[PDB]
This record gives sequence, C-alpha cells and structure tokens, in this order.
Amino acid sequence: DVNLYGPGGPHTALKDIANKYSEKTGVKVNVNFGPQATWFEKAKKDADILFGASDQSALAIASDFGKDFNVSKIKPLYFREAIILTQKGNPLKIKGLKDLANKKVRIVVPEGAGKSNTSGTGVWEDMIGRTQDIKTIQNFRNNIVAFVPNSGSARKLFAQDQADAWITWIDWSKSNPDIGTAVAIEKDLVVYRTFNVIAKEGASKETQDFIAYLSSKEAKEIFKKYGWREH
Amino acid sequence: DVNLYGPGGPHTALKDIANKYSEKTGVKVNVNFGPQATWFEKAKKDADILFGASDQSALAIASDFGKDFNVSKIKPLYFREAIILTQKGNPLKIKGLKDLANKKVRIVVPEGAGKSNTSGTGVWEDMIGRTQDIKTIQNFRNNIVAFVPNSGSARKLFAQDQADAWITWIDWSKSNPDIGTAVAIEKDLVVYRTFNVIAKEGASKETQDFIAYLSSKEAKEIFKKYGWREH
Ligand SMILES: C[C@@H](OP(=O)(O)O)C(=O)O
Ligand SMILES: C[C@@H](OP(=O)(O)O)C(=O)O
Repeated sequence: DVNLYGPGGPHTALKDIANKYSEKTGVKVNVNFGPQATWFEKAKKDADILFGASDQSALAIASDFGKDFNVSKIKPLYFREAIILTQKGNPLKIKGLKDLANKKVRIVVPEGAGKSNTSGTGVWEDMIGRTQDIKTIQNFRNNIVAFVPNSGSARKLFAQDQADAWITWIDWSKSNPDIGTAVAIEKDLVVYRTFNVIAKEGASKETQDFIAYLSSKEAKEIFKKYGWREH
Repeated sequence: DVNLYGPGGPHTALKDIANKYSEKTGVKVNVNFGPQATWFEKAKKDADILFGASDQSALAIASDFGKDFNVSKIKPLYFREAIILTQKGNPLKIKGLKDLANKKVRIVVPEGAGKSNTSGTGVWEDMIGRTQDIKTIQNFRNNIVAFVPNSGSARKLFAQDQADAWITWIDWSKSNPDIGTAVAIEKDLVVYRTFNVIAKEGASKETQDFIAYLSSKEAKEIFKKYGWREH
C-alpha cells in the first residue's frame, strides 16, 4: 500500500484522488487523516507520504519524524483562501473580518500554541493585522471565545453552536456545505495557505508515482472542486 | 521590582521605556529578553509581565505558564511591518518579496517548527501566498536556505554572511542600523504583527501601573522610534 498521513481538510480531496488512482492503476492508496497525535505512532512505522494544510504546520510535523523525512523536500502544490464560516443562514449578517471586530460575536480560531501543529497558526492576526489599526486588532481578538488546537476541534465547537464565526479555509466549507454559510474575507486582508506533500527518504517508485499523479489533470480537477487553486 | 520576560526585539523599546519609568517613579523595572528557553524556568517564579512579539507566539508562551497567567488577557498594544533585510548595500538589488522568489538568493526566516515559540511562524507563507501563484510560492520556498528557531538565530546566521536576505521586522533594523540594508515589502503582500503584554494573575499595583505607562505619551513616542505603530 501507499500510505499518506496528514491533517483533516485536504483529506477529502485526497480520498477522491486516491480512489480514482486506485481504480486506474490497481495501487492501493490509504489516506489517513486527523490531528497528528491520532496517527503519529503508526505513521512512524509505515508513512510513505506526509501531506500538509499549511507550510508552517507541515514543517513542524515533518520535523517530528527525524531522519525518516528530509524537511527540505516539502512540495507546495496548491493554495486556498481563508474564509469566515458562520452558522447556516448567517443570522448575524457577518460581512467580513472588520465586521467581526465591530460586532459582538463569538469567534473560534485554531492556534497551535506551540503544542499542536495546525494550519491555523498565525492566520487571524496576519489578516486583521493588515487593517493597520490597533483598536480593530484589539476588538477582533476580544471576540475570540476559543483558541483551539486544530480545525477538527474548531469544527466540533462550531457545530455545537458555541461560536458564531469560525476562521477557517474554503475547503472546509466545500467539504461540509450544510454545516454553515461561508463568508468571503476582504481581499486586502485575506491570506492564502498551501497544500503540500513530502515523500519519505527512500520512497518507493509507487509512492513517487502517486506524488506525480497529484499534479495530473485529473487530480487538479478534484482539488479545484474543493477550492484548491494554482491559479 | 517589576519583572518582564519575553523575546528579543521589543526589548530595545522596553529598555528605553523602563529606564525612563524607573528614573521618574523610582520603581525598578527589569526587562528580561531572549529565546524562551533562556529564561523560562526563572520566569515561572517571578514573571510579573510577559511581553510578546506576535500573538501566536505570545499565546504559545503564556500557555506554558499554567494558571499563573490567563491567556484571554493578552493585550495587543502596537504593531509593525515585516521587512526584508539584505546585506549592506543591497548588492543583489532586491526590490521586494517577488524579487526574492525570482532571483537566485539565500533566504533565512524564523519558523517555530512546533518546538520554538517565535514571532516568525507563518509569516513568510502568509506574505508570498498573497501573490496567489503557486510557482511563485514554490520559487520563494526553494530559496529558503535556513529555517531558524528565532530572530536572534537569524541575526547570527545573517551576520556570518550565510544568507542574502532575512525576513524580519522593522524594529530589528531600527534597533540595529549597522546591520544590513532594509527593503520594504510590497504593500499588498506585507503582514503586520503586534507587540503585546499580559500581567500575571494577582499582579501588584506596581505591575499594573507600568502596564498603564506602556500606553502613555512618553511610551508611545519611544515605541514609535523603533517602528511600532498604533494606526
Ligand atoms: C490537523 C487538523 O487540521 P488543521 O488544524 O491542520 O487545519 C485536523 O482537522 O485534523
Ligand atoms: C525570541 C526571538 O524573537 P522572535 O524569534 O520571537 O522574533 C529572539 O530573538 O529573542
């Protein structure tokens, strides 16, 4: 088998891609996903590829594997925009990040806090910081009700109606259309983060072949469906 | 005494401010600075205030202190822009971030890798990602010769002529006019990160008083000299 490990998020596109690849080639490709702690020990034994939902988080995770992976070999392949996910129907009429700072709303953001490797780390401050207004930054931060360890944790909190807004990625909405209503972030504030892959040292030909497939016309189309861009 | 702990960088402004404050009020204020590992054990016992050079890093650091600190009380007070520091004279004629992607250059950037709490984490990808061009992101990344655990480490590497460009903050340049040549980052790409403070639970009046002083006219002006802004 070709075994991939990485965070929830890119996993939906990857599962579709792996399925199509397996149908075509006969090579069994397994997409393991979730918080790092849930698969780390098994991945140490059989990981062929580590995929990431951002560069900083991918660097962190790959580093944890020691000499089994050479972190210089992380390959960015696609990117997607951050979004604001509101409760279905957007009851508070949220219109962007500045609006979030101005209104009395509960925001949930994933932040690693140096003890979790999550695509979210640094995102909210980099976006709202581009307003170049300390009051706005303060107000926004004052509305954050929870800094959670990963996107999965934010999803759970959000689904339990404990937050009005979740700072996340377009793909989370594309993968879960019914869970909330996506609101686009100001183009002058938004950040775009990448999907990446890294093959283990001594990766098999089959593993390398699948990596190549991630750049095929067929894979690009699947990625596009989930909001991942090049372009 | 009032004891502060945090990263190098904001320390230059804080030193000037503390000096002025102590002379004026007679209250002694100590500014301890550097990589978290160098002062963590001591801070555990007498840190009155933790200051930060970004939100994600400050959240990380404060979270390491258990109930002694409440992370919901982190207060952003100023911000400043990321810059490119080139070797003296800017011999490669670097004009911005896109230039660092298109030219053959050696870049150093601080990235925590989930094991160091540094202001740099997520910065480079958030800036270059705003080009919305995967080739550009790839090209920029390919030029990164070193990810380092903190700004101080980048400074050392830069000083040894090991890199052509260091992704850093304006305050590092202002604090060290002798080191390199600052190049402004494209307005549509640049990120701004914050200086912040959090007082320990049960903070003394002296501690509260100094926190207030950080927002005084005299404090604002000193921060301004080092590139720290409010609006
Ligand atoms: C790891 C996490 O995704 P991230 O927090 O990296 O977006 C997840 O949802 O499994
Ligand atoms: C901690 C580090 O600063 P940072 O890496 O947070 O910019 C330093 O140089 O002391």
